Amino acid sequence: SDCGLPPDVPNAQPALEGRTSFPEDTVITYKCEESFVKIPGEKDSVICLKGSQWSDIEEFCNRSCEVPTRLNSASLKQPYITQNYFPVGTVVEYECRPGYRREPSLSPKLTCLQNLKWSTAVEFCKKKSCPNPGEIRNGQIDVPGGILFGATISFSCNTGYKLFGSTSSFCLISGSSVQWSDPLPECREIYCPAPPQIDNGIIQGERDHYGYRQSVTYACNKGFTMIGEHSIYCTVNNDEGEWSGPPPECR
Amino acid sequence: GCARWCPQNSSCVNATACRCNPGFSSFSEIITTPTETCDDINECATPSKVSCGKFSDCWNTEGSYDCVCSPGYEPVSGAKTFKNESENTCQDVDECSSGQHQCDSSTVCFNTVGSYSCRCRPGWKPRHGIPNNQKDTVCE
Ligand SMILES: *[C@@H]1O[C@H](CO)[C@@H](O[C@@H]2O[C@H](CO)[C@@H](O)[C@H](O)[C@H]2NC(C)=O)[C@H](O)[C@H]1NC(C)=O
Ligand SMILES: *[C@@H]1O[C@H](CO)[C@@H](O)[C@H](O)[C@H]1NC(C)=O
Ligand SMILES: *[C@@H]1O[C@H](CO)[C@@H](O)[C@H](O)[C@H]1NC(C)=O
Ligand SMILES: [Ca+2]
Ligand SMILES: [Ca+2]
Repeated sequence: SDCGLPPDVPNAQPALEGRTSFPEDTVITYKCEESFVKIPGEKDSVICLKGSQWSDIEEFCNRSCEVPTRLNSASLKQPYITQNYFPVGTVVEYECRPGYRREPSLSPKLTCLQNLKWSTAVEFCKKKSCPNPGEIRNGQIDVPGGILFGATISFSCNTGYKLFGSTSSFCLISGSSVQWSDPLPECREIYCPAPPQIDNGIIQGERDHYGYRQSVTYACNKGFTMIGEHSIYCTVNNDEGEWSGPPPECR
Repeated sequence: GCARWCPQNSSCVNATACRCNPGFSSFSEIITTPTETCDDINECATPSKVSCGKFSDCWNTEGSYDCVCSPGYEPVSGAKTFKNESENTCQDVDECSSGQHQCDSSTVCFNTVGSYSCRCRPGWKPRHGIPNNQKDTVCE
């Protein structure tokens, strides 16, 4: 009734835990130490049997790459997430991330090499392209980057128009494919408040609405002077409509 | 507030950034733009401080890790999944006293570690080409 030292498994090291001798039914586990990891289901320990007999262990470590690389394009397909052992020649699949599409010429796979390093990753998933932004009637759009997933475009109205919408719009994952956060804003032209009506003076050619940069022309009645104060024009400041000078006077 | 653009595995903390769920790691602690992603950590793979222990295999899952006793062994406490080494209770199966072996009449069940073999009945000769003390032993 006793035990002795455990065997020496190649490419592994036991956890002695500072035990000179071991009682029977004690069990010591070996650990793959450098570049090696355990085979699923192999025996990583040896129990001490009656008559100081230790169980035979076949070498249970093998060469292995480490974890598949983190990719911004894709993630490990579902069967391959559970695996933690990657001997030389191990193939793993990949599926494109939420806002990405497969580039069909390339391979959604990369395998373990003899250098214990994974094969060089490729960008087999490229970013999706949100639809073309379009055109804001009487408005501009600034595309500083591009239409690819995760880029913001800004919105601008031509002068004399006022936007009622979101300043910018960014493109985010919309169920299956990508789409813009905010619809296209609408530019609407600012109108100067009202044309002042002059006493003893007719206003030529009234229209239903008066827009920006518009000049409204006055004329005095028969026998009245100062038709030469010129006219006034439509000015807009910070969405408020202003007429430039005071309205001309008939004398 | 709350952010409305978080990726697949995060929670809205402020309206301007997200935070990765437990079990998942990011390259930043605050997820500013939605083009950054949370990915699952490899609790099973090297280098992981957690070790399952003897006769037990680790199985990485999304947002979790599972230790289970390898086949040919079983847990005493019935609890299949455990979390670190101090919970390891894996014990070898007595394939002999269970009757669920595959040796024939010329042999006898031989309990080993994780499996079994077949010894000749006392007074029986293994046919010359076959080896004794293995699962394919035939005696006469
Ligand atoms: C350790 O890994 C190597 C591969 O890296 C395994 O090699 C196999 O070897 C046999 C012959 O011994 C070949 O017929 C197989 O095709 C090889 N497989 C591969 C993927 O190369 C080796 O068997 C492994 N050791 C084990 C599993 O104990
Ligand atoms: C996120 O919000 C919290 C609370 O509002 C704040 O402490 C933190 O600084 C924010 N993150 C930023 C501003 O990047
Ligand atoms: C790891 O095992 C120790 C044993 O001392 C235990 O106290 C601890 O709770 C375990 N860790 C976790 C995260 O369960
Ligand atoms: Ca995990
Ligand atoms: Ca057994």
